[PDB]
Amino acid sequence: QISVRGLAGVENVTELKKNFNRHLHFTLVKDRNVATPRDYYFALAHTVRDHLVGRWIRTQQHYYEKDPKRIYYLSLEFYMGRTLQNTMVNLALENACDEATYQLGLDMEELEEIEEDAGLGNGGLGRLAACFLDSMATLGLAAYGYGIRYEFGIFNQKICGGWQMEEADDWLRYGNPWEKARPEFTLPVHFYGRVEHTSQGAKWVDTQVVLAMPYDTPVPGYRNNVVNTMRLWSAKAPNDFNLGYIQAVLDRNLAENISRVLYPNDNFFEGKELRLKQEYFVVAATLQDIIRRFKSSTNFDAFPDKVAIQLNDTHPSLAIPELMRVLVDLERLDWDKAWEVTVKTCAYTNHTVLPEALERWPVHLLETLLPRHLQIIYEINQRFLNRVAAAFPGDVDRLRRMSLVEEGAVKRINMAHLCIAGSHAVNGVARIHSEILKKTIFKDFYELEPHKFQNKTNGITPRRWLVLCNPGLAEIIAERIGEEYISDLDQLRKLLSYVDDEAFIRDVAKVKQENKLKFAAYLEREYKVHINPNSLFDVQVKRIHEYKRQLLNCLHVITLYNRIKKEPNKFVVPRTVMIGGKAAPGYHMAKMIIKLITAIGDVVNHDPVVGDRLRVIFLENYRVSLAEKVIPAADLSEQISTAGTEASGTGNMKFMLNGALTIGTMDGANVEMAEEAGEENFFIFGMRVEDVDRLDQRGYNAQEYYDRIPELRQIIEQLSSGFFSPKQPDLFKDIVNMLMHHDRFKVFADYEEYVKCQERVSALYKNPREWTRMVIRNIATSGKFSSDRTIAQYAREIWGVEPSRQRLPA
Amino acid sequence: QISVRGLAGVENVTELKKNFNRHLHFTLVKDRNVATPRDYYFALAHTVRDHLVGRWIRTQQHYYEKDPKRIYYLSLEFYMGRTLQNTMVNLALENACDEATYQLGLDMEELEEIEEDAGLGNGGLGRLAACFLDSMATLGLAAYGYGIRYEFGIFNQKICGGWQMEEADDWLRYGNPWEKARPEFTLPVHFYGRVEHTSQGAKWVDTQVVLAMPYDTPVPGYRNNVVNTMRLWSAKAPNDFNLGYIQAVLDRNLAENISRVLYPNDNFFEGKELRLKQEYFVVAATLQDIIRRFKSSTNFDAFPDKVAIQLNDTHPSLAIPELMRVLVDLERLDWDKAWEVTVKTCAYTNHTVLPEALERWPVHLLETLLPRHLQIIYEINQRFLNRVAAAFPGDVDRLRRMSLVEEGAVKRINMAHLCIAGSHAVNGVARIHSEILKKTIFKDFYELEPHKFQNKTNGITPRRWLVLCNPGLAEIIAERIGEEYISDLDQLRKLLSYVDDEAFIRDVAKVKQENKLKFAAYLEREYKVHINPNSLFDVQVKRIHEYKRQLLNCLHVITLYNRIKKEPNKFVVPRTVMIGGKAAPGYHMAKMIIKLITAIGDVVNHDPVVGDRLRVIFLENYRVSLAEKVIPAADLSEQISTAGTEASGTGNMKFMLNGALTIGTMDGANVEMAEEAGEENFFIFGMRVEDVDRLDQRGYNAQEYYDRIPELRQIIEQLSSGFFSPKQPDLFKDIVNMLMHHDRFKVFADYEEYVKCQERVSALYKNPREWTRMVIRNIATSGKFSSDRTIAQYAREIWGVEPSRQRLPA
Ligand SMILES: O=C(/C=C/c1ccc(O)cc1)O[C@@H]1O[C@H](CO)[C@@H](O)[C@H](O)[C@H]1O
Ligand SMILES: O=C(/C=C/c1ccc(O)cc1)O[C@@H]1O[C@H](CO)[C@@H](O)[C@H](O)[C@H]1O
Ligand SMILES: O=c1[nH]cnc2c1ncn2[C@@H]1O[C@H](COP(=O)(O)O)[C@@H](O)[C@H]1O
Ligand SMILES: O=c1[nH]cnc2c1ncn2[C@@H]1O[C@H](COP(=O)(O)O)[C@@H](O)[C@H]1O
Ligand SMILES: *Cc1c(COP(=O)(O)O)cnc(C)c1O
Ligand SMILES: *Cc1c(COP(=O)(O)O)cnc(C)c1O
Repeated sequence: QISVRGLAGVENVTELKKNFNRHLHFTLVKDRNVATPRDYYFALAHTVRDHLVGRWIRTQQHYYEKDPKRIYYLSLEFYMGRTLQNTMVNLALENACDEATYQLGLDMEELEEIEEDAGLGNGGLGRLAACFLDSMATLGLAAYGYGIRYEFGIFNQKICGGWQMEEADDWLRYGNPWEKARPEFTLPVHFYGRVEHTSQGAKWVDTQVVLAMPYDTPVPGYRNNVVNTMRLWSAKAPNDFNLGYIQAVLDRNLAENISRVLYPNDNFFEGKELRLKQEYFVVAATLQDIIRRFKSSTNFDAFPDKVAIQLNDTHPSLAIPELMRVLVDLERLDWDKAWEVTVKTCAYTNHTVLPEALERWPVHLLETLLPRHLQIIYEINQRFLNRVAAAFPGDVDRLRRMSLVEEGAVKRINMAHLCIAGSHAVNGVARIHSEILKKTIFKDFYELEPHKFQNKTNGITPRRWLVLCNPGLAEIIAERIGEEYISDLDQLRKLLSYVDDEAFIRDVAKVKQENKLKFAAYLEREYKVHINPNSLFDVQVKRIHEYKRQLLNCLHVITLYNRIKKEPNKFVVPRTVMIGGKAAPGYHMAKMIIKLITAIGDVVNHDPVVGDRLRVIFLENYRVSLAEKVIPAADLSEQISTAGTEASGTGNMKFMLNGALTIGTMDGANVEMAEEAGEENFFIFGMRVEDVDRLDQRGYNAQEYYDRIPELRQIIEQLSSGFFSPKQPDLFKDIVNMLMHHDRFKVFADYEEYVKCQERVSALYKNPREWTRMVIRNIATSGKFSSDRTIAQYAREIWGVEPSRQRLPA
Repeated sequence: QISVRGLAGVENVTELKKNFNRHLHFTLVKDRNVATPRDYYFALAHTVRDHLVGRWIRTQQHYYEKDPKRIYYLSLEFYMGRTLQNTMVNLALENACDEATYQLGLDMEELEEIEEDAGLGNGGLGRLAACFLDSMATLGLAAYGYGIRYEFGIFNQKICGGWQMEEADDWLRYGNPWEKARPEFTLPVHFYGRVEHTSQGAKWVDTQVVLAMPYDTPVPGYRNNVVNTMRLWSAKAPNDFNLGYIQAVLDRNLAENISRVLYPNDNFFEGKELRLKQEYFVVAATLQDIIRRFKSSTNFDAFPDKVAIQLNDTHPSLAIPELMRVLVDLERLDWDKAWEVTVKTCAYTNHTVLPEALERWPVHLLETLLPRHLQIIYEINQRFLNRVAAAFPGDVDRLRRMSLVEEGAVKRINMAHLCIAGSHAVNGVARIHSEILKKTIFKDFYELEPHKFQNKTNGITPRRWLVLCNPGLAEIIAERIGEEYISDLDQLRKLLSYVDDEAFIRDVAKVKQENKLKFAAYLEREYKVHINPNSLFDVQVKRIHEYKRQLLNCLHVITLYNRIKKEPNKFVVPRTVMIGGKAAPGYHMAKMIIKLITAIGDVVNHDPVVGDRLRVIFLENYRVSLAEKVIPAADLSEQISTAGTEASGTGNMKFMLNGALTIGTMDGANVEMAEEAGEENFFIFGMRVEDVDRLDQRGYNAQEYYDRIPELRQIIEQLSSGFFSPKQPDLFKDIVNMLMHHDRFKVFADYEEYVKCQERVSALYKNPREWTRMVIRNIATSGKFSSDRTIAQYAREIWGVEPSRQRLPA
C-alpha cells in the first residue's frame, strides 16, 4: 500500500499465511467453519508474537554477555494501549501482514479493533512510561520497565443519563498473548512483623509473606532488532497461607488483592493501606531482581556503575530505604558506604506541584506495615538534617521545612523530601516546571544541593503517535524527505522548505480531511452520533480536573451558543466541540463537570436555529486507542490549564505532530512548543505565571469579572436558573458556587482573553491555505518533542550511558 | 524398548524432536542454555498436545454431522491424575517420544514426574468418573464429562510429628497445557431472587448473576482416533458486579469463590451454602449447553432420544428441577410433558448406604438460594406421593417414609428421593450393594417401581491401571496372548493356560520383584526411608474412614510385633506394612488413626529385636500418581471394610490386575472378584452381611471380645497405658473408648478370623511357586473389572446407545 509500512515480499506473505493457519488450528483449536473475528485476531497476534521471540532471546543474551549498565524504570503505571500494530510497525511487518490477511479474506484493520488496551495507567504519567520504553529500546539501552500486573486497569467509562458510570476493565478475560508468565522466577515480599536488635544488627522478623510472580512483555525497538523487557509483578499467596480448611483457602484472596486493581486517581493522593502495599510490593520484588542480576554479572562499590534506578514520581520511593535495608541488614555494608551507593544509583522525576497530589504517608501506617523502613527513614532524616544545620547554622525554620518528617495532629513522611535526599538527580518535566521546583516547593533543597536539579522536557514516541495513528501524514512527509525522520524527528525541520509548495499544502489538507471523515464515520457506527465533517474540530481530551479548566471551554461553548441565538442569521465558522476524559470515581466536582458538558450538548445539539453550525459531543471512554483516532482528526487542540499548574502535558505534543493548531496558556511544555514554532504560529492567551502570582497577592475576587462582563453574567444566570437542567433547576449550584467563591484556578480571569483568542482561530480557519501553512510550521518544528530526544538526555545527563541506533543481527 | 509402547519410526522421531525444539523456543521462550527439567516437561507436553488437536476437532465435527445420542456425565469430581503418559499410550506415541527425548539427552521418565496431578476429586467416586471418561472414548460414545474447574483440588498431605497437616494444592501455578479456555462460550447462572406469578406463569426475578466460563480438556480413546471433551466450569463475576469503587472491584472475589476449592469429604455430607452453590452452578451451566446443542442438531418429544444425563450420586441432583424449570417456565411445556421428558433423560447412580453421606438440604437454604427450584420440588413431591397413595391406599407411614420432604426441627429435602422420583434408572455399583438398596434404604421405592432398579458393577480402565503403571506386566502378557486384551480385558482368561508354565511363572514373579525394587528406591530417594525388598509388601491405600477399618489392620500389626517380642528367635515371614490415605480435615477420629499408625511405626521400626522382619510405613500424600507406583509393587491388598459398608471399591480391582493377592471381607465388589477367581484363590475372612445383622439384633458388646481374647486385651492395655505414646500416655484414649463402647463397625468382631487368615497368607508366601500360581489365577480372571465392560452395560441398559471399537480416520 504505502511505503512507510514496509515490503510485502512473496516469501514473507506465504510464510505469514502458513503460520496464521497453524495457530488457528493448533493454538486456538478452531476450524475455519466456526472461527470468529476474535479468533482471527488471536491467530494474527500469535503469528506476529513469533517474530519477536528470536530477537527477544538474542537481546537478553547480548546484555548477559556484554554486561552494560542496566537502567531500571520503576513505575506504578504503564499505559501501553494495544500492541499488535505497534509490533508490526517496529518489525517492518505491517504491509506483509496486511497482504497476508487480505489473501485469507480478512481485513486487518477490523482485526486490530478487537484487541483490548492494556490500560495500566491513568493518563500522562502512565503514558510517558510507555513512550519511554519504546524510546529506550529504539536507542539500544539495556533498559527494564518494572511495575504491577493489575488484573483490572483503568475503569471503562459509560455515560448514563449524562453521568459517568464506572465498569471494571476486565482486560485479561480473553487472555493476553503478549505476556509470558515466569512462575519459576517468583520472589517473596515481606509485610508487618517487628524489628529485633542483635549483636549482628537489626533483624526484621515475624513477617507475613506475599509472593511476587513476574510476567514479561516484549518491548521492540524501531527496526533495530532490539527487544527489551517490561516485567510486571502479580501477587500470589504462599501455599501454607493460613494453613477451618475451606475458609483458609478462600482467604488467599486477601494477599492476591495487592495486584487486583489500579488506583484511578490522576494527580491526587489517597493514603490507603492497600496503595502502600502496592508501592512496597513493586519495590521489594524489583530490587531483588536487580541485586540478583548484579551478582551474576560481593563488591557493591561498582553497583552504581552497573545499575540506574529511575523513580517515576514518589510512588516507588520506598526503593531508597529498601536498598539501604538490603545493603545494611543483609549484605552488612556500613551505613555511609550503603548511602553513597544508594544516592549514586537513584534518580527522581517529579510530575506536579499541586499539594494534594504529594504523597505524605502517616507514620502509624508505616510503623505497622514496614517497621524497619520507618527506622531507616528516621536515620536518613537525622543525618540529612545534620547536613542542613552545618550549611545554614541557626536556621531553625529551614530544619522544620526540609524535614522528611512532618509534624501535626498526624505525623507524616514527605516522600518527595525522601526522594530528593536519596537521589543524585531530581528533574522536572518541562523548563517552566523545573524552574518552578527550584523557586518554590523545593527551593530549600536547591539551595543545599543545586547540582541535583535538572530539567528533562517530556516527549512522545513518533512511532505510535505518527506512523501508527496517522499513516497518511507519515507517507506524504516520507515522499518529500524520506523515512529517517521516524527515528530522528528533528529532520521534520526540512518541511519548512515546503511551506509555499502548493502540492504539499493540498496534500496536508487532504490528509486532515480524510482523517476527519474517518473519525466522523467511527462516531456514527459505534455511537450513532452524526457530525459535520466540514466544521472545525475543536478538541479537549485529557482527564477531568479543575486545573485543566474544561469549565473554561464550557463557558466559551455557551458564549458561542448565546451569540448565535442573539444573531441567528449572521455567519459563523461551524465547530464540532469535542470534550473527553475520565473523572476519578471519588471526585465530585469532576463528575459534575461531565454532567454539565452533556447538559450543554442536550440544549445546543437539538436547537433548530443552531443547525449544523455548533455541535457539542462528549467522547466516552477516552483511552489510548481512542486518542489514536481523535488526535489525527483534530483541527484545534485545547491546552488551557491555569499558568503554573500543568507540569508539562504530552497530549499537546501529540496534537502538534498530527496537524492541529494549539490554543493554550503559557503553561508546561506549551511554552517550549511556542518557542520552537514561533509565537506567531500559536494561539497563546491568558495570564502568565507572574500574572497569577500578582492576583494571588491582592486576592482573587470572581465577582469583579461577573460585574464587568455582561456575556459572562448571562452564562452564570443561565446555569443558576436551570436553563441547562429544566427538571432540576439547582443541579449546577455547586459549580456556580465554586466559580463565584472558591475557584483555585481563576476561570473567570482568563475568560475575556480566551474568547477573543477563539475569535482569531475562527478568522484563520476561514482561510484554508493560511491555516494549512501555519499547520506546516507546527509539524515542521515538532522534532524537539520526540521521546527519543528526552531519553537521550536522561541517558547522557542522569544515567551515564550512551544511546545507539546500531542494529543487532536478526 | 517394549512392544506394547508402539513403534519409534525414523520420520516420527525426527518430527517429534523438531516440534519439541520449536515449542522450547516459541512457546516457552527459553534457550537450551537456561532451560530446566520443568521447561523440558512443558515442551514435551505441548508437542504431544499438538497430536490431539486434529483428532479432537474431527471428532466433534463428526458428532455435529452424524448427530448421535449424546451422553452427559455430570459429576462434582473428576480425579484425573497426570495426562502426559496416558495421552502417549492412547496415541501410540510412547516409544517414539522416549526415543526422541533420549536423542535430545533427556530422560522421559524424569520429565513425567514434573507434571502435577489434576486432583479434582477425593477418592473412588472421582476416580470412577475419570476411568469412565477413558472407557466412553475407547468405546466411541458421543460423551461429555461436565464438572467444575477447582482452582485448588484435594489438599496436599504433609505428616508433621506424626500428624496430618493440609497444604493447598495450587495445581495451576505453572499452567495447565491440556486445557483450552473458551471464554467465548461463557453462560449466566442465577442465584437468590424471588418468584412472581403472572398470567403467563412463574418468573424468577431479581437474581444475582455469576458467569460460568468453560475450559475444555481432550479425552483420547485407546488407538481409535476418538477424542472426547471434558468441560469444566470456572466462576467469573459480571463486569457491572457491585458497579466505593476499589471495594466493589475487590468484592468480585465473592462470586469467583464458587469454583475456588474442592470440598474434601469422602463419603460424608456437609450442608454448607457454598457447596450448594457449586452444585447448582455445574447443573445450570451444563443444562444450557445441553439445550443449545439439542436445538442446533421446538419439539422436546425427541429430547430423550438425543440426550442422556447421568447423575454421579446426588451431587448434581438439581438437574432434575432445573430441567423442569427450563421446560415449563422458559419453553412453556405443560408439566406432564416436561416430567415425561425429564424422567426419560435422567438416571442416578448411588455410591453409599452410610446415612451420614446422604444429602439432605435444609429447606431454608433452598428457599433463599433457589426459590423457584424449591417450588418445583414441592410439586414433584405432591404428584409423586399421589402415585404412592393410589398404589398403597391407607399406608400413611409409607407416605412419610417416601416423601422428598423430611419433617423435624429443621425440614430438609432428601436428594436421593428426588433422584429416584425423577430418573428412569437407579443403579448401585456392585451386586451386593444393588441388592442392599432394594432390601433396605430404597425398599419402598423398589416396591413402587421395580423396573427402575439396576446394578452396574464398577470397573477400572486397563490403560492407566495396567499398561501405563505396569508396562513390564503388560509386556509379558502381550508376549503370550498379543495386544488385543488392552481393549478387551476378558482375553486375560487365556492366561489360565499358562498356570503350569515354568517360564510364565518366573516372568510374573520377576516383574513383581522389579516393581518392588523400583518402589523401594523411590521411597529412599524422596522420603529417605529404607525398606527390605524381599519382604511381603502388605498394602492398604484408600481414604481414612472408620468403615474401611485401617484400625483392624493396626491391631494385626501390633499382634505381629507382640508375637515377635514374645518369641524373638522364631522365624516369621518378613513384612513391610504400608498404609496410606488422606483424612478429611474436620474428621477427628480419622486424624487420630493416622497418628496411631505413625506411632506404631516409631516403636516397631526402631526395635533392634524386630530387625528387618517387620516395618510399618505411612505413605504420605496418597493420590493417583502414587497409586500408579505402589499398586504394581504390592503383594497383599487389604480390603477389610465391615460387610455391607463398601458399596464397591475400585482399589481392590487395581490390585487384582497388578498381581497382588487379596485379603478381604465379603463386601462390595470383593464378592464378585472372589466369584471370578474362585474362593480358593482369595483370602476371605470375617462376618458376612447376614452375620453383621444378627449381631445388631442382639447388640454389639465389644467387652465380650476383650474378655475372651488375651492377645486383644494386651493390645488395648498397651494403647491405654501409653506404650505407643510415652510422653502423652492418654493420647489414644478416644480410640480406645470408641473401640470399647461406640464402634459402629465392629472391629473386634472380625479380629480373630483376620489374624488367622493373615497366618494363611504368610504360609503361602513361604512357597513362591504356589503364591505366583495363585497370582496368575487372579490376573487371568480380572477381565470383568474393566470399566469398558461397565460402560458397555450403562450404554445398552440405561442410555440406549451401542458401543463401537471402530476407528475414526486419523
Ligand atoms: O499524570 C500525572 C500524575 C499522576 C499520578 C499522580 C498521583 C497518583 O497517585 C497517581 C498518578 O502527572 C502528569 O505527568 C505527566 C507526565 O510527566 C505531565 O505531562 C502532566 O503535566 C502531569 O500532570
Ligand atoms: O467416593 C464415594 C463417595 C464420595 C463422596 C460422597 C459425598 C461427598 O460429599 C463427596 C464425595 O463413594 C465411593 O464410590 C466408589 C465409586 O462407586 C465406590 O467404589 C466406593 O465403594 C464408595 O465408597
Ligand atoms: O547463568 C546463566 N547462564 C547462561 N545464560 C544466562 C545465565 N543467566 C542469564 N543468562 C542469559 O540471560 C538471559 C536473561 O536473564 P535475566 O537477565 O536474569 O532475566 C537468560 O534468558 C539467558 O539467555
Ligand atoms: O453452526 C455450526 N456450523 C458448523 N459447524 C458447527 C456448528 N456448530 C457446531 N459445529 C461443529 O461442532 C463442533 C462442536 O461444537 P459444540 O458441540 O457446540 O461444542 C464445532 O467446533 C464445529 O466443528
Ligand atoms: C497523552 C494522553 C494523556 C495525557 O494528556 P494531557 O493532555 O497531557 O493530560 C492522557 N490520556 C491518554 C489516553 C493519552 O494518550
Ligand atoms: C482407586 C483409588 C481410590 C479408591 O480406592 P478404594 O480402595 O476403592 O477406596 C482412592 N484414591 C485413589 C487415588 C485411587 O486411585
